[PDB]
Amino acid sequence: MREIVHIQAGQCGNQIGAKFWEVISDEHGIDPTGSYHGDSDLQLERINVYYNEATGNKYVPRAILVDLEPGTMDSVRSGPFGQIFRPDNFVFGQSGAGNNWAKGHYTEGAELVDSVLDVVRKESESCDCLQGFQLTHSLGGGTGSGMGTLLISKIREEYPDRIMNTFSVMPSPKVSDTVVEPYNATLSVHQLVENTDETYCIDNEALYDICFRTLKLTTPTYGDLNHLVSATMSGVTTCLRFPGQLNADLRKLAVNMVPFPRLHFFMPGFAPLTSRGSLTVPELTQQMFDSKNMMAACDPRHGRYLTVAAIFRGRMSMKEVDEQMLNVQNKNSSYFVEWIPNNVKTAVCDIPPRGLKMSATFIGNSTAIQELFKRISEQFTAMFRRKAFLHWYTGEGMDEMEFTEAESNMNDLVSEYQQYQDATAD
Amino acid sequence: MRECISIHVGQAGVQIGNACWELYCLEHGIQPDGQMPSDKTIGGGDDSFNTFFSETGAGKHVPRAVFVDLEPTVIDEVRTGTYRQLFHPEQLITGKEDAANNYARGHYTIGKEIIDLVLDRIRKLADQCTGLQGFLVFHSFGGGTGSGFTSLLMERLSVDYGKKSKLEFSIYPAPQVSTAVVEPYNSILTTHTTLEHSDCAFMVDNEAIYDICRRNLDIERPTYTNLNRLISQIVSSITASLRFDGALNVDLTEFQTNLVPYPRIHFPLATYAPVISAEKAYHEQLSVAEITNACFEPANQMVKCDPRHGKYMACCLLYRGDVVPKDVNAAIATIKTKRSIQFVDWCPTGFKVGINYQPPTVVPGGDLAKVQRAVCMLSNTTAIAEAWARLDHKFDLMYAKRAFVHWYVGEGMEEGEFSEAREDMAALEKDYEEVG
Amino acid sequence: DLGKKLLEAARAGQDDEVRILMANGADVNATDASGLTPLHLAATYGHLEIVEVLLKHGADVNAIDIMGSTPLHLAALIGHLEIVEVLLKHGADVNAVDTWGDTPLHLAAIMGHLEIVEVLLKHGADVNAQDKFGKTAFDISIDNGNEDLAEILQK
Ligand SMILES: Nc1nc2c(ncn2[C@@H]2O[C@H](COP(=O)(O)OP(=O)(O)OP(=O)(O)O)[C@@H](O)[C@H]2O)c(=O)[nH]1
Ligand SMILES: Nc1nc2c(ncn2[C@@H]2O[C@H](COP(=O)(O)OP(=O)(O)OP(=O)(O)O)[C@@H](O)[C@H]2O)c(=O)[nH]1
Ligand SMILES: CCc1cc(/N=N\c2ccc(C)c(O)c2)cc(CC)c1OC
Ligand SMILES: [Ca+2]
Ligand SMILES: [Mg+2]
Ligand SMILES: [Mg+2]
Repeated sequence: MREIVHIQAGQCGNQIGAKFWEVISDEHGIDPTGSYHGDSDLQLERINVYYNEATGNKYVPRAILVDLEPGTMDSVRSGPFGQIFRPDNFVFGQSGAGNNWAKGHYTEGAELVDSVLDVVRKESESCDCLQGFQLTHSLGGGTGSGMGTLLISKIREEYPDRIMNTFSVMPSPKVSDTVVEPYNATLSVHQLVENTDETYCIDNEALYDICFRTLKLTTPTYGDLNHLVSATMSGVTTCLRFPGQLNADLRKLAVNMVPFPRLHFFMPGFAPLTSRGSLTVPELTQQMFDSKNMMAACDPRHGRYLTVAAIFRGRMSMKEVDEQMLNVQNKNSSYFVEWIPNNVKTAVCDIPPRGLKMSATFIGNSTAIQELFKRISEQFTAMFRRKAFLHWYTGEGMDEMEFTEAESNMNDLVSEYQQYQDATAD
Repeated sequence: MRECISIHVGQAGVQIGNACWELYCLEHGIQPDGQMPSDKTIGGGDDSFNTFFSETGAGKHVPRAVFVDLEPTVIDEVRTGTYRQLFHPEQLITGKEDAANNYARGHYTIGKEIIDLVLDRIRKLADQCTGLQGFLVFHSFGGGTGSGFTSLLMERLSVDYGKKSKLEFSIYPAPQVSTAVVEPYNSILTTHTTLEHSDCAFMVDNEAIYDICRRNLDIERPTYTNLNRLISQIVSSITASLRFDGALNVDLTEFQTNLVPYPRIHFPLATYAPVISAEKAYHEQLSVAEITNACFEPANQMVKCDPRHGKYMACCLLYRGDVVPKDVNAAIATIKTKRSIQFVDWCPTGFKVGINYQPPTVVPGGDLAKVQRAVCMLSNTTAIAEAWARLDHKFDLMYAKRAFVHWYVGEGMEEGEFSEAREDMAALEKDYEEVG
Repeated sequence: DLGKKLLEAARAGQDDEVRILMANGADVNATDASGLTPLHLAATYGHLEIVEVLLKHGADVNAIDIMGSTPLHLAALIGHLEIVEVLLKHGADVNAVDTWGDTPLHLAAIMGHLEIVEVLLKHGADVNAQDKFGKTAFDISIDNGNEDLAEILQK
């Protein structure tokens, strides 16, 4: 368990993927040219997880960049760390998917997928012990959604014993008011249930609400939303990248977080929430569990926690952490399933992220995430009942029954969450 | 002399093994490079410490020890640490991919990739022995390697060494220091599959060691190093009879004779006293009676349980230091007039006593004060069943919902082995209730 | 038969071809197999000019397909605000109910078309209208935690 191969697909996937690499590069001392420029050897012990070390002592992201639209390309390279990526790892088509899952999964994307896997093979063969894969993408579009799930399928076929991990951005009318996004998202969730081991649900509805209502940003931009995504992505990968008491890896996270194969959709949270330019251990702890701090638009107090992983970053009393985490478990013991004993695990890292001296990251497998899938299901159903814009999909070869199967599978997922929400030890 | 081979499996096994062999070397006067001046027989010998150390011709004394892990991080520290020159380099064995807290990976899939190399390296050590008595196996219950690979290893050792004794030092999980939610599963799985292949197993409850470090040693948040140094002092007290002269537990077979009346109920409870903080170097030196009485206080136990709710079937007291036999006998006489100490009606009610007159050793960097006399009591009490019950209950809560079971079924294990292991634990508990 | 051609021209946004077909006598209120009219299809695909021309030449603003969907239902679902306003000015039934019990307000609420929600309310949308599962537009807002929508619905 060492190398993670990173894939970013579509506009959203490449956008939040680029910000991810900017953040962890800073945390690890890698500058935009690939040279190390830090002041601590802890920044380098586990650097091989995300970086290939080239000749010249130059560190290069093990990152593959994919999009059916060439436009996203020039945007990445012109970015701050745009030149740090392996130029050969850009695999970009000519015609976008037009927000059409079917074009991404079956036509445009299928023509380009073989070229993408050629690059995944190369990266994978250059690993000592490949942990698995980490994909960033949105579910509301056509490339990240349609071709992203196609890529997940092919990769699971070639590397069946490796962990598949995704950061999946869910659509919201509050951000992109394009009405086919529930189609694209339901068709993808259908794919993620079967082919991923762990999925971080990053909800644009939650990201907007945080910026708008909590941070008082009157008109959130994608940069505002992505500032919260990059912080969440850095927090949840901290223990893969920094050496701690635990030799954490993707499989150990999946084994202890996923009690049932299909329920692998995690609700991430982060404290403190901050704007792009701007705290005690008990404050950190209560905020971490606060619904206001969740990156999925669901209330955890409307469900039950199956498993929880917390990550504290900064210089702070580990014992104070231990006593706050125990406190939150006993006062609110009704929200943690009693049939999974000791289902909350804590880790503390000494290195905090940029701009903050103390921070806490939350990763919950809560039954409350069914509120997210229900919201998408209701929008899917409202559109599907009136058959709006379906020829765009069947015109690319899909069957109407592919829509009913996806909707049926997503509603089954909801029912499974509700089943374990009401289950008792008795 | 008759050789003993120690085997350390997984992180907990390896790290505790480091602490133990550090202590052993100090106790025997061996330097981190293997040199031992007090040895006059250079090139080999039949001294009592030769049970645990082979001897090269250059004065090098080499542990009869093997360290195994499915990931290299932990063992890599042994290879680059103070004792990088002490052990057989080929007896530090690492894979590249660990068991991911999954018994099935450690036993069926990942573990199968390295098992034959481990056995061939063990046979190498065994071949340098003139009279191998058996093996001491160190491992955690909750880890995927400690649980699954240990069970696979013990199975293969039984077939390849049918006549040799096998002793276990097993780390029983505690939520305070726990790493995985599935540790109850792994603990019951390894216990079921190892029961028939182990002759005597000393469980170490991490919670009990945790509490001792906090209460006795005034350590706010104990680390693994704190726990392991305290555990090593208890292991050393249990294995001292094998490495020194003495009349009690002089070989592995006698451990069963004195502590294990029946094969399946082979889980003795260890109690150690006195545990005193090194910051109190000018403590009142406790008498034999005082340290003997402390072995019946639950606070000094290595497994959390109430021996007053149970019955004793065997009791062995192992003293170290300035201990006069007559004072031991007087202290035992007192104990026998305590009605909280109840023996079963079919065992000799007496106590077995060994005394090593060398004062206990404390490691530099340790948290224990040096003392003039210490004692480790090894008893087989039905109260240890309470620790199995705690594990069985956590197991039952999760298995009732089949939580996490797919992780095991997907790594080469049948779902029925869960119920088979749980029923075996059910039978073990009735075994204890019947003697009680 | 110019009916099918007008249905396709309205769906595709071919304004000039819509004018021609109505000059040659095309049925402005022609229906496809599911009961959708040219006005339904133009309102779904956002063709305002075709919506206005159809309404000025005898289109039934409140025509229903086999599922009870009116043009306003679809414009509110897809989120075509100006078409919503034009349909209302020409007499669209703001509280039309389809076979699922849904009103235009239900659909704009589900899809998060907040400006259209406001317009429908200003024109007498029934906040107490229940769908087949008993939910009003406000229940949908409360159930999905859409605080912005719930605020609008409580004006
Ligand atoms: N948080 C966040 N969401 C984004 C970003 N860019 C796009 N999205 C969301 O992603 C969804 C649309 O998918 P895209 O990624 O833009 O589309 P695509 O994957 O490139 O495929 P095409 O539509 O064919 O271009 C909508 O829900 C957007 O709100 C971004 O930078 N940050
Ligand atoms: N006393 C003590 N317990 C430890 C130590 N290291 C780990 N543990 C305990 O062992 C259990 C975890 O098992 P490990 O030994 O760490 O795992 P492993 O054997 O390497 O197997 P993997 O799953 O492959 O990592 C937990 O209950 C830990 O608290 C240690 O150094 N001392
Ligand atoms: C980098 C991935 C990662 C892996 C971990 N491995 N094991 C865990 C996880 C959860 C629980 C409930 C458990 O018992 C063990 C733990 C953490 C944080 C504690 C982690 O960071 C998100
Ligand atoms: Ca000698
Ligand atoms: Mg795009
Ligand atoms: Mg390990």
